[PDB]
Amino acid sequence: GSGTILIDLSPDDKEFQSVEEEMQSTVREHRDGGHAGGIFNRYNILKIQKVCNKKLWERYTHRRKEVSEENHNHANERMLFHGSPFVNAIIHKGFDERHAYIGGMFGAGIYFAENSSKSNQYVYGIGGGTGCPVHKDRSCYICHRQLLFCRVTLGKSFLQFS
Amino acid sequence: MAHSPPGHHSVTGRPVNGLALAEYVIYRGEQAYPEYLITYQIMRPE
Ligand SMILES: COc1ccc2c(=O)[nH]c3sccc3c2c1
Ligand SMILES: [Zn+2]
Repeated sequence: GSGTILIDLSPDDKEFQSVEEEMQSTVREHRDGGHAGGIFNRYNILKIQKVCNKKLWERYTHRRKEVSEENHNHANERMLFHGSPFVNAIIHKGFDERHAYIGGMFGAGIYFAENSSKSNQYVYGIGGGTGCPVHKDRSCYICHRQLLFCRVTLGKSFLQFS
Repeated sequence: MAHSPPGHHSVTGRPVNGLALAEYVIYRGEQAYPEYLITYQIMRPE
């Protein structure tokens, strides 16, 4: 009784098509030559579901208004990818301290990527962990993977050059 | 979980690699909503 329902999008739905295009068009090559996420230029999209949770949405919009009011009515809202072994916990209970990357280069926070292929490196854990649970393959072409495409409030963002 | 830099709500990791896009960090779970769950396979290059 989390309150989360998943609605399947038809591949004929403009909403399915725009989400697939963001997934496919933000693939890049990684400096690890595919060690963490695997070797690929594109995805086979199997399903796109809308995540519906009244409580978690109101939790988001409440915080968004707080940030907006601290930043001249500008939430600075983005659509960004998140890969995690805990995607099931996230869609049911929301993001929290447990989804934080303790060892992250920008501190113990929750990390999001413009590149879908960057988020893909984290589906099986930090640095791809031991890869897919079935084949222990970080480059598995068989096992089904999941990413979240997330609405994120940045507000006033601290610019860190790398 | 750490705090945002004082006077900030998030961090932007600006990409050496001219082709890399930005990474972002929030320090409040409430600042993200998981809108879409995408199920996929990576494809072996031809
Ligand atoms: C360092 O940059 C990133 C970029 C994207 C992600 C991501 O999608 N999920 C996770 S889960 C723990 C770390 C990360 C991460 C880190
Ligand atoms: Zn596998």
